[PDB]
Amino acid sequence: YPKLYLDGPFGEGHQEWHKFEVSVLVGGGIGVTPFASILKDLVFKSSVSCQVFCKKIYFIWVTRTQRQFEWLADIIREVEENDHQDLVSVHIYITQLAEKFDLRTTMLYICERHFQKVLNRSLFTGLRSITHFGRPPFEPFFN
Amino acid sequence: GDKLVSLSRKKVEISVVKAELLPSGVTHLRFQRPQGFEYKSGQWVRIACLALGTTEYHPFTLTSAPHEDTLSLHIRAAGPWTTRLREIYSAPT
Amino acid sequence: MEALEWQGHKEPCRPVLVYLQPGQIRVVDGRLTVLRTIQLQPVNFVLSRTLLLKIPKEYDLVLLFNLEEERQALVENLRGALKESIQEWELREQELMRAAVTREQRRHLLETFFRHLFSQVLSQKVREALTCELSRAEFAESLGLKPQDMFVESMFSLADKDGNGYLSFREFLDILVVFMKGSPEEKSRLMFRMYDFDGNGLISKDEFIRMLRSFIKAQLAEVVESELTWEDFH
Amino acid sequence: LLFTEAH
Ligand SMILES: Cc1cc2nc3c(=O)[nH]c(=O)nc-3n(C[C@H](O)[C@H](O)[C@H](O)COP(=O)(O)OP(=O)(O)OC[C@H]3O[C@@H](n4cnc5c(N)ncnc54)[C@H](O)[C@@H]3O)c2cc1C
Ligand SMILES: NC(=O)C1=CN([C@@H]2O[C@H](COP(=O)(O)OP(=O)(O)OC[C@H]3O[C@@H](n4cnc5c(N)ncnc54)[C@H](OP(=O)(O)O)[C@@H]3O)[C@@H](O)[C@H]2O)C=CC1
Ligand SMILES: [Ca+2]
Ligand SMILES: [Ca+2]
Repeated sequence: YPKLYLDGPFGEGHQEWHKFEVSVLVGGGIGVTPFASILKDLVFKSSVSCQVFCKKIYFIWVTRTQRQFEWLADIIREVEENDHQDLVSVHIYITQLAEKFDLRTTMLYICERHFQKVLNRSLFTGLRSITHFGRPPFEPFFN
Repeated sequence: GDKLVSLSRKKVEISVVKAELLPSGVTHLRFQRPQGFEYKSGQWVRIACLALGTTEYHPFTLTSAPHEDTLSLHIRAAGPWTTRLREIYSAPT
Repeated sequence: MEALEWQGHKEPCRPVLVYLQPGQIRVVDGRLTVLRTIQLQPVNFVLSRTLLLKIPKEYDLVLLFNLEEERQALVENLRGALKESIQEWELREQELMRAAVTREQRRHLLETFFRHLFSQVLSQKVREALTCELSRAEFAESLGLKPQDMFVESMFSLADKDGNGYLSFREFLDILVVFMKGSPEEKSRLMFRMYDFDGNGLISKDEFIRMLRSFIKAQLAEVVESELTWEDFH
Repeated sequence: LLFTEAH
């Protein structure tokens, strides 16, 4: 493999969710890539530390289709497998119209609602998280 | 613009756990750490004490390690504000 | 040998190398990174320094060459290679270019194919798209999964009724209507058929643990411990 | 309980 030139972190990574006991992390479109690292760091922090002020994390992923972000499904799978304190609750919202579904979206739909799970995990992805189809109800969820 | 930036930040309000009148005119203040207060070594904060009726903010280096539960400051008696702070924190209650 | 691969007017051509296995043909980048592998089972050619090999099921493979002699040598070798296990035309460069269906046109055809399939599960272009068979690689890519994945292999082998290595519209429609409108007993039967690799009517403990790991050694065995036929699995 | 139900 060729060698890379790396310019260090420019993020200036506010971690304000640690300031709150309960936090809701909302990701949309391409603005969901950092949440993989965020969730992995959160689950590691809650695994190594006991009295973490952040008692519960809600990760609301909102996307049209999971194309180019299928790796995020595996990352969420490993995060929920390593979530030994039920810190992270993941909710995926596929907002694609039913007529414009691709093969992956239809497979997700049928495995979520037209096919029984095995260990409460969908046969397609393997996530204990529930995947929804439509606009996420932010107001009723917050209520 | 600098005044507006300063106003943008929200100043937390905390209580002092312990006050020590260390010799050579030094005041050691241990006070409650804010819930979301995360800092690195060598960083400094600003403090104000309304007991002097001044609302004046002065910078002081955090002498406490980030792994601790409370924040500590070692304030030297340099002038009016520091001397008044030492005098007010000399007595309990 | 070296050649140039054309992927449409918009997409630039790239230098590739062609290898001829006894039954398979490999188009592999000069870095030795495999790009395409095609299998011949008992194809047409178009000549122009342009050689258009028309794949009946997948997108056509067209090659450009520095000289006509190199193309002639390649076609002479390929005729013997394919005859070991055949029609040729003489067309112009523009005619050969327009007679090929590239990757982008295949993607559009698959898009309308999936559109009609999902519309049915819940006209010239429609008929042309519906008369196409999806390869395993295309099926995996449309699923968003790797070609060598347990779910894609299980579903592709289970859905391939004739087992020709390609998935047609009819099989996909039947399996999708089974998934959507099938009875719970029928859904359990479909899951049982997809779970067993050998398909001998029973699930082995090792095979059941393999299916569990597919869903994702001692831990899996302990989980399985707490054969199993159709009724037992249900 | 959480009211997670898309529109
Ligand atoms: C980044 C930083 C960190 C510091 N950390 C500490 C600490 O951990 N412990 C400690 O004892 N002292 C510290 N100081 C010293 C700081 O100046 C004190 O707040 C100061 O001694 C208070 O002076 P006074 O108003 O009581 O007396 P003054 O009579 O005002 O003191 C006169 C001197 O104090 C300085 N000074 C006064 N007010 C301010 C202000 N608002 N900002 C900057 N400088 C001022 C002036 O430069 C002057 O030289 C720090 C200063 C800086 C800039
Ligand atoms: N932090 C940031 O500043 C970020 C900015 N962006 C910007 O957003 C732009 C578009 O992002 P893109 O990559 O296309 O993401 P997408 O639009 O592909 O996905 C975003 C998701 O949010 C939903 N959504 C989008 N717009 C609205 C809206 N107005 N109201 C309600 N729901 C909405 C979409 O559902 P549906 O389409 O079904 O309505 C979609 O599922 C980009 O130009 C990018 O610059 C993106 C990510 C992070
Ligand atoms: Ca077939
Ligand atoms: Ca079997």
